[PDB]
Amino acid sequence: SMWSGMWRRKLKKLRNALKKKLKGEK
Repeated sequence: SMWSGMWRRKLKKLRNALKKKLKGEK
């Protein structure tokens, strides 16, 4: 595989983090 076992959760984490950064914090 090209992707590690963790992938979707990493994308979820990325999304969450991006939204956090985009919004502010809360």
